[PDB]
Amino acid sequence: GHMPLLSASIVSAPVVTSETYVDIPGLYLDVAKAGIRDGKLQVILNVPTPYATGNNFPGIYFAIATNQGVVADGCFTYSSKVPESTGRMPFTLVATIDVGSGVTFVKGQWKSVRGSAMHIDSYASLSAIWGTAA
Amino acid sequence: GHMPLLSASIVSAPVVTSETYVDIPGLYLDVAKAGIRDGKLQVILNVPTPYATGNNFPGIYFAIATNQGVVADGCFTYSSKVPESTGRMPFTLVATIDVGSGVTFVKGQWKSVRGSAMHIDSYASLSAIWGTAA
Amino acid sequence: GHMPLLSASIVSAPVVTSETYVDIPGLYLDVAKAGIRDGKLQVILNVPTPYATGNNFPGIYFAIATNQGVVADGCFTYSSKVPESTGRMPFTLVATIDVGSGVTFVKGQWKSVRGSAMHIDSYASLSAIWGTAA
Ligand SMILES: CC(=O)N[C@H]1[C@H](O[C@@H]2[C@@H](O)[C@H](O)O[C@H](CO)[C@@H]2O)O[C@H](CO)[C@@H](O[C@@H]2O[C@H](CO)[C@H](O)[C@H](O)[C@H]2O[C@@H]2O[C@@H](C)[C@@H](O)[C@@H](O)[C@@H]2O)[C@@H]1O[C@@H]1O[C@@H](C)[C@@H](O)[C@@H](O)[C@@H]1O
Ligand SMILES: CC(=O)N[C@H]1[C@H](O[C@@H]2[C@@H](O)[C@H](O)O[C@H](CO)[C@@H]2O)O[C@H](CO)[C@@H](O[C@@H]2O[C@H](CO)[C@H](O)[C@H](O)[C@H]2O[C@@H]2O[C@@H](C)[C@@H](O)[C@@H](O)[C@@H]2O)[C@@H]1O[C@@H]1O[C@@H](C)[C@@H](O)[C@@H](O)[C@@H]1O
Ligand SMILES: CC(=O)N[C@H]1[C@H](O[C@@H]2[C@@H](O)[C@H](O)O[C@H](CO)[C@@H]2O)O[C@H](CO)[C@@H](O[C@@H]2O[C@H](CO)[C@H](O)[C@H](O)[C@H]2O[C@@H]2O[C@@H](C)[C@@H](O)[C@@H](O)[C@@H]2O)[C@@H]1O[C@@H]1O[C@@H](C)[C@@H](O)[C@@H](O)[C@@H]1O
Repeated sequence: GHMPLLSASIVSAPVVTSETYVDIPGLYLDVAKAGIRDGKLQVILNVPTPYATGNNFPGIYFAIATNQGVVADGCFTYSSKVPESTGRMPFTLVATIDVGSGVTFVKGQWKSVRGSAMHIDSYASLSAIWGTAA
Repeated sequence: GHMPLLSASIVSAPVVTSETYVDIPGLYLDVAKAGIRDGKLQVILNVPTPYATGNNFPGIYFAIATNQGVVADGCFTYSSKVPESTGRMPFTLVATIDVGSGVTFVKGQWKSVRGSAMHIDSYASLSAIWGTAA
Repeated sequence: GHMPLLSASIVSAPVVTSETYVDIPGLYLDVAKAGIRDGKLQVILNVPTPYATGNNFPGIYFAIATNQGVVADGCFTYSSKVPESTGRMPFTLVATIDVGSGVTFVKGQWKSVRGSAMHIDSYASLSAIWGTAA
């Protein structure tokens, strides 16, 4: 384990609405367990096939979070107030975290855009590659 | 070659329809040749500018596949049955594979959503970073 | 610094139009400074929440560029000539570069699709992982 790669994957999540970032169940990396105590992690949240349902330009915010909270966030939104059929909108988020700050874990989170119901019904991943500062 | 990075890129592919996952020609990493026999690979399939044509909510499924078959898959779809003009829908898929299972290669694949013709006419990549278990 | 991870992030950029690739201010990795003189870099440009405004199927081209120019590029475009409201269209681009060619830096760049104004008003990143040839 000189060069550890962390990964977690899901294929579904209970459909929820949330005004605040809530964990995506199963997208969680236990960093402490891996013996990562310092250095840097490049974390990728990959949700390649999500959709959102709602009545007001639906979408989903996603975030990468540690113990210390959200490090990076982003969203997709549809370009129609009520899309003919809510299409799949691939989403990727990349963030680099300093593990020494007190990071024990990394997780993926999501939140509604304008009261959207959030849908994962296929593969989604959270991955991390360990490195050093330059 | 202590820390090998694998990469393959294309700029086009013959436009095809397929009911089943078929290789995207040229998105192929010969892992065995690189002397990767165990450990983990973080594989990224990046198709940043695809489009699909069809008459029924067109889209494309994409997959990361090894010798042992599809490890991860996802899709984009338009939100209109027949879009005014089929726009570019960036797509990224990330998967982590155990090389020891008998992985000699990693490839990108695609399949039609609802009989869509699949279009790559610009840069697309398949990349991999080698690591260990934690 | 045996295994260096490079990263840069922004949360906004002045809104501009450009017929040619122009730097996205702040998405810049000083590679030379990190003492990377050879080997390979896997570079990810992550713009998870952009939008474009215009009157003719708006969109944005993005590129990864070194001192030696653009190594990889891609775009998103809307599927309507004038979208009801220009939605957020997550964009990721992945490229692997040979550092020995005279690479001192890596940057993210963008260009208008059909005279689109280019909008970043939230987190965007440029990341790189160092490896060797196989
Ligand atoms: C209630 C309903 O029928 N929804 C369908 C959807 O119906 C379309 C209408 O809403 C539209 O305005 O009129 C057209 C006329 O053609 C449609 O009848 O059709 C989509 C497919 O276009 C369908 O979703 C597919 O469902 C199948 C199983 O039947 C698959 O699981 C397939 O992957 C689904 O398509 C994807 O998911 C949807 C949300 C979009 O993102 C597509 O672009 C993807 O390809 C709708 O079906 C519903 O949603 C499904 C996920 C499922 O939960 C069904 O139980 C539900 O009816
Ligand atoms: C048959 C045709 O003319 N298709 C065009 C498309 O026409 C539009 C109509 O379908 C629409 O409903 O009405 C409007 C009125 O303005 C249009 O006339 O226009 C697009 C550009 O908007 C055009 O695609 C561009 O073609 C050029 C070369 O002319 C470039 O290669 C450019 O990158 C193309 O745009 C992209 O690709 C298309 C598919 C979309 O994803 C855009 O959002 C991208 O920016 C259509 O042209 C066709 O498709 C091209 C790929 C090419 O194969 C042409 O030979 C073909 O006419
Ligand atoms: C001028 C204007 O009002 N633009 C709004 C937009 O208005 C819609 C109309 O253009 C449409 O055709 O009719 C509907 C009727 O409901 C709307 O009134 O609404 C969007 C939200 O739907 C709004 O953008 C949001 O603005 C807030 C602050 O008020 C937030 O910053 C929010 O994140 C914005 O939404 C996102 O950004 C826009 C561009 C889209 O990508 C959405 O899908 C995202 O969720 C428009 O507001 C404008 O753009 C904002 C970025 C901001 O600069 C405002 O000052 C400007 O009015």
